[PDB]
Parts: sequence; structure tokens; C-alpha cells
Amino acid sequence: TPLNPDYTFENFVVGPGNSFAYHAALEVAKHPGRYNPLFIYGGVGLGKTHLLQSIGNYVVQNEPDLRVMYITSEKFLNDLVDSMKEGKLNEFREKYRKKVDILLIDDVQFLIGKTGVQTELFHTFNELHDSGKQIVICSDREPQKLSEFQDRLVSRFQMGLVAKLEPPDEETRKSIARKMLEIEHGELPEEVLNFVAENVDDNLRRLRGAIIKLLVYKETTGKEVDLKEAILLLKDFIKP
Ligand SMILES: Nc1ncnc2c1ncn2[C@@H]1O[C@H](COP(=O)(O)OP(=O)(O)O)[C@@H](O)[C@H]1O
Ligand SMILES: [Mg+2]
Repeated sequence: TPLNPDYTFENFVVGPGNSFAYHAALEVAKHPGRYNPLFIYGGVGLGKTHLLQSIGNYVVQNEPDLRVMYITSEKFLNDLVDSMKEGKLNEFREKYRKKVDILLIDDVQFLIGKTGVQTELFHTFNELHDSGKQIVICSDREPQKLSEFQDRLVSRFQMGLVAKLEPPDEETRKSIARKMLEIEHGELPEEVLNFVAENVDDNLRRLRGAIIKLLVYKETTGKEVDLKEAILLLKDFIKP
């Protein structure tokens, strides 16, 4: 269980664009099994991984007596492959079924075309579902918009909670920016953060990136960071 400490509900700032997703996740984490499965989806850097692992962490702290599994569709891929090569499907099925109560799968757009894996995932799904094991899937695209995907799988995705994340507004971004800071224990002029929060509006991966970037600079350059400085430093985040 190598979940990321930062990815918790506590470090997740809520807002109009990610509230429902947030609650679905929290609700499911409080009642693993009551809503199987949860399918969160949204563009890049919008909270998918973070939300998904929070469910993980939250359950680890309240249900320590549970086998929580976080994985990547890709790893699910690479894991099967070896299973086929090394010739050990059992080792695999025991690992992704037998020994898991809750299974969290990130970025499932990696299985597009991979109908081989798609099929295996399909049953893994069904077996966990027939035993009340919570399933959570994250995708950068909605069930219906997943190209080259077995309808039977896609049908497994919609048969439960299906939340959507959308980019946050300036106000919410700023609060996220502030929360990102704490996590990194950094600090910034209540005018630089504002500038960053307002112009690094793609995804939250980059927003934090900038916030890290400066901090790394405020590191070397023993002195602070004035507005003008940050603007040159953050040139690949405003018009990348
Ligand atoms: N609602 C939020 N509140 C605070 N931080 C957030 C929020 N959403 C995303 N983040 C930050 O962005 C990062 C996660 O981006 P991520 O969820 O992995 O993008 P994606 O979902 O496309 O994989 C985390 O490190 C987290 O600090
Ligand atoms: Mg992700």
C-alpha cells in the first residue's frame, strides 16, 4: 500500500467544479460497498488521482483491517503481460481478486485498444462486484466516450456512481494554490500567489508545478521572489 500522503480529502479544496466528485469519493470511502462502483472522470490535472487515493488513505485509517489496492490501468496491463509470459495467471487473479477488498484503478484510458487486458479486467470487475468489493475507476474520458472499449466493460462503468470533475474558477484555484503551499511548507508574497493562481489556469498539476518551481528558486536565491521575477521564471506555465 504505497499511497501518497498528500492525496487525502483534507488536502482537497472543494468548489462548484469538483464538489460532487469530492462527495461521491468521501461517501464511497465511508461506506465501501454501498455504491459499486465509482467512476470518476475529468480532464488532466483536476483531482482524479488525488480523489482516488484519498478514498484509499481514508479507508486505511478507518478500516485498517482491510486490503486496499491502488493500481494503474497500465500496471494492470504490464502485470497481465508478465502473467502470460511467465505463465502465471493464478498469481495474478489471486492478487487482483482473492486478496483485495477495495480496488482503485487509475487512468483507465490506457486500456484503449488493449482489448486483451480489457477482457481480463472485465471479469476481475465482475468477481469483486459479486462479493461486495468496492471498485473505483478514474478516466480522463467518460464511459461513453472511451474509444475502442468493450461495451460490456463500459456498461460495468455506468452501473454505479459516475461523477465528473471540471476545472475550478479563479476563486477556488487560489484556495487550492494556498493549500498546495502548506503541503510544500513553502510561502509566497500574497501578491505572487495571486498572480500564479490567476494565470496558471490549465490544470492543477501545472499550477502546483509553478508553486514548486518558485519554491525551488526561493531555495537557491536565498532572498524572496518579487512579482516580476516569478513572471520570467513561470513562462512555460502561462503560454506553454
Ligand atoms: N480540489 C483540490 N484541492 C487541492 N488540491 C488539489 C485539488 N485537485 C487537485 N489538487 C492538486 O493537484 C494534484 C493532483 O492533480 P491530479 O489529481 O493527479 O490530476 P489528474 O486527476 O488529471 O491525475 C495534487 O498533488 C493536488 O495537490
Ligand atoms: Mg491521473
